[PDB]
Amino acid sequence: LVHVASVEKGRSYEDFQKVYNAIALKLREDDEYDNYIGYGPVLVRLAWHISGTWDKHDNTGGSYGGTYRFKKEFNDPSNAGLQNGFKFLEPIHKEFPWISSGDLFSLGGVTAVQEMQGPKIPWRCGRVDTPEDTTPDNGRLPDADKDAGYVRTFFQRLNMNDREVVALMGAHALGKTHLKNSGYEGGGANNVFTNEFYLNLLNEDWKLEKNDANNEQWDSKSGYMMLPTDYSLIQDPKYLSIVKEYANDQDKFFKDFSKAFEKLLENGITFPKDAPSPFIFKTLEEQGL
Ligand code: HEM
Repeated sequence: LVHVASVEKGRSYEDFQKVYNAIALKLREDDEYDNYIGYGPVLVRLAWHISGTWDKHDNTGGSYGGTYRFKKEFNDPSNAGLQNGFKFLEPIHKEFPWISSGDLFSLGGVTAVQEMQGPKIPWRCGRVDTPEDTTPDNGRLPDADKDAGYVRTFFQRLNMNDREVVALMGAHALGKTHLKNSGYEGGGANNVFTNEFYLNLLNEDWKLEKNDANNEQWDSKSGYMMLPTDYSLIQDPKYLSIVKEYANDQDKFFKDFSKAFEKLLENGITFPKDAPSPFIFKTLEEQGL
């Protein structure tokens, strides 16, 4: 099973920058979503969920085939809430219908990260829409009620090591949980990409509680929350060391997240030797827009 990247016919960096810009301008404009968090976090979650179906063992799933557009994956219980991201990107696809679904979903996550003042994330084009029978079955995305050993084992399937896992989880600085989506009670939320997830873990006074959906989560007096899987990053001594490293080095966290997030988004894709180099998109700010 090989998924070869194929550049959308006649497209180059500037075509993709125009798509990035449309997404970025829309992120700026539609600012009321989710109590004024905006769509940035759900777009990052969308990019992760369409990528996180990958299985290194047989090369099924992953971002390549754009399969989230099909009902089986769209309706995965693990994807509840992501419809909001799909709806946001719909008009962008309508404006730029030449771009593949996988390229659009992944670029939405890159654009969101960068527009939320996160690291630059190099991004490659050439995901190709594959047919409905290529859609992975539900059940490949991770459970939140689990411990550090679950986390570690889970991410082996995505070929992620401890550092990559801890860096990727730093995206939980963004946005929040919603009881109605995931059975987790949301806490304090932000829409700026920083290393604060790690700072929160280390500095807050956490108490384990059971929420109204009967799920356990860690809650701080300050109004913050952590999933059991988030909290597992300070219970495991290998993960804890990395948490401390990122809490104490913003630049290191940015550079590690960038690498890990690009890898996540590219898992399963074979890039021909003469494929274009990765694109680094300018933010709206850098363009004076
Ligand atoms: C053990 C792995 C993970 C688990 C169990 C997990 C679980 C969750 C859960 C339960 C939610 C709340 C969904 C809702 O109620 O709306 C959430 C939201 C989110 N997740 Fe994760 N996640 C994991 C890894 C990641 C990774 C690797 C990324 C990105 C790199 C990510 C980015 C986000 C974002 C940005 C949101 C917020 C969505 C919003 O505000 O609407 N997650 N995740």
